[PDB]
Amino acid sequence: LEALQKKLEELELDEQQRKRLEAFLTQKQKVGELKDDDFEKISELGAGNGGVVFKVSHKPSGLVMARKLIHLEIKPAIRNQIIRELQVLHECNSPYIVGFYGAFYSDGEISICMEHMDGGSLDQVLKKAGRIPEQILGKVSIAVIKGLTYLREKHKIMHRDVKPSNILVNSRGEIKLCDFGVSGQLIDAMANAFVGTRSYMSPERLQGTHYSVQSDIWSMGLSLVEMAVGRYPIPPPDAKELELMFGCPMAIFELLDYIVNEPPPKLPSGVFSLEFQDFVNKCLIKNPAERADLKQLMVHAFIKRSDAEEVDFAGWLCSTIG
Amino acid sequence: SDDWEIEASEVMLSTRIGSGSFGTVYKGKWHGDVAVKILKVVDPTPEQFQAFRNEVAVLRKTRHVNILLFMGYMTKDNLAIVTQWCEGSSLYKHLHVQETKFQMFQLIDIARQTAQGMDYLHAKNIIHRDMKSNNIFLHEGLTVKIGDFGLATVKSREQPTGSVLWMAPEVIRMQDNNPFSFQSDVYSYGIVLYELMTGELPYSHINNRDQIIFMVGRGYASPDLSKLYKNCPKAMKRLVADCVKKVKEERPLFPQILSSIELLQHS
Ligand SMILES: CNS(=O)(=O)Nc1nccc(Cc2c(C)c3ccc(Oc4ncccn4)cc3oc2=O)c1F
Ligand SMILES: CCCS(=O)(=O)Nc1ccc(F)c(C(=O)c2c[nH]c3ncc(Cl)cc23)c1F
Repeated sequence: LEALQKKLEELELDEQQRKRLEAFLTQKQKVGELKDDDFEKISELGAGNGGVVFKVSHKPSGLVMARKLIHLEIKPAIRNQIIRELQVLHECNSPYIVGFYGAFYSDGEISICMEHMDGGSLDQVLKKAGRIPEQILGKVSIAVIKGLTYLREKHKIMHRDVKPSNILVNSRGEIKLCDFGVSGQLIDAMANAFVGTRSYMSPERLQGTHYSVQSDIWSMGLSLVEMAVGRYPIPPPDAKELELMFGCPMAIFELLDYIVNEPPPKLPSGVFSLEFQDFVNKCLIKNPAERADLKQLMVHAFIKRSDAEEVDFAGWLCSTIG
Repeated sequence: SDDWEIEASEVMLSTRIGSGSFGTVYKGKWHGDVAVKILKVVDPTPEQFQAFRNEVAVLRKTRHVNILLFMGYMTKDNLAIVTQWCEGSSLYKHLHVQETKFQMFQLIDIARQTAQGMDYLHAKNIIHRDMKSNNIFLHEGLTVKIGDFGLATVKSREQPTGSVLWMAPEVIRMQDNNPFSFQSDVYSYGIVLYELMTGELPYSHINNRDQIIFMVGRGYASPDLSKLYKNCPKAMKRLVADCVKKVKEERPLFPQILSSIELLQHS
């Protein structure tokens, strides 16, 4: 209650961030234990990414929330342990991490209720924007790099699934991470229960060797390329398709096999800055030890440039979706 | 249409049982208990209408006590298929949720009946293409009913539901335009045999679907047969290994699988 606010003061916030974090924690106190009966459905905000997500209204509080339904057939002991492990999200309060309200099990589905973001996922944003301007991909990078270091220092956790559909954005210009691996039992449960069409998985994780947050950096770099150009890059673009996006399909196994055997993708030269190119090249190093780590990324030239550039992110977002 | 189309006012939908990405399963009432699988498709294309009547034609050819009883279909308001209602749960729920304490003679009987149903389908030139323990239902606990076959016509239309645990390596790699065969079905049956004879799912120490897809397609991973029950007959252990073999042509067919179990059953 105020144990949450004490952990706010252990973070390096600015004036406008502490305003919003303190406003969200007070709204967390309006809601108690959540149940399926407490919610009124508004709209539908997603269909893939491991379960349907609804925009909903919590009747007792009036709050608007995002409700992720994850359908899984698991024995009741695992259900309760998944809900126990998800409670660490009450303590995950950061400007770069979407908020949590509560989790419960109903029917055959784990419901996760979390902060609503009217901007949606950058996956959804990308399909309206065509490609994302580089200036903004600089601001997105910072948000991701900061969210990963927050998780590793304040929680000792990795994201384990950094992709465009797990980065959400707000009309307030906030860029936050979501759907990270808090519950080890939920991690096990969702490997057996879903299938994938594409992959942002690091080659060392595909091969079963030891991995760290470096795998998430590889996923960030792969996501940045996919947002820079308007296409998933594992099958590198044709000599024609490049000349169809700037002017002057493989099955899941063939993708995973490509990520392990063939050189990583690169940003097409000439259309993007040199530093941004070097940035993704340092993220997509196959050997994790010689890949850039989190502190090197924060002092890379592309980030110090982008951090200083005052951009109207909130503005561009409301212009490109409405 | 044909005489298996059911008018919607005759069916009363009750409770919701399961919900994948391709449809939703409700318990219902239509001359007694019934199961209705309603497809998530509101704008069915003339193409998808034909694939549905084609898959219904395949369902129309199955009459066997180990195959789920097709009962009718609905094509106007929505696309749905009506089948019998099984009083037990799926084999997956028995083994992995309730953890029901089957004895060794019951596990072999479930294995034999499943092989009996699969033999019937192949004898009618039907490939299941998606066999798992989710699709094996125990009517009142004693007799297995195989379902979720067919509609592979309509299923081929980011992260949906489904699983890779039962997929044959040739099916995982998808290198052929049609890697599906009687032996890809045998591999899936083999994984169900593994479930039956260990009580748990394969690759329990790997928790990354993309790792499983890569490792199994390359041949670096395979079901850990050291977890088979100690009371599992040594001929049954051989049958798991034979069905799970990486080479598609090295796997037994179901007439042999049946015989292997029948002679084992003569204690
Ligand atoms: C692809 N990588 S993987 O390691 O194989 N699998 C998994 N990776 C990550 C994660 C998981 C499992 C997992 C999911 C899917 C999840 C989704 C929403 C959520 O809610 C939430 N609310 C507020 C803020 C942030 N999250 C919490 C979540 O916790 C989890 O542990 C993997 F199963
Ligand atoms: C003749 C087979 C038709 S099918 O292959 O389309 N499969 C199918 C069609 C409709 C269904 F309702 C089902 C199904 O899931 C069940 C059928 N009977 C059941 N009894 C219990 C449970 Cl839990 C589930 C079911 C099902 F597997």
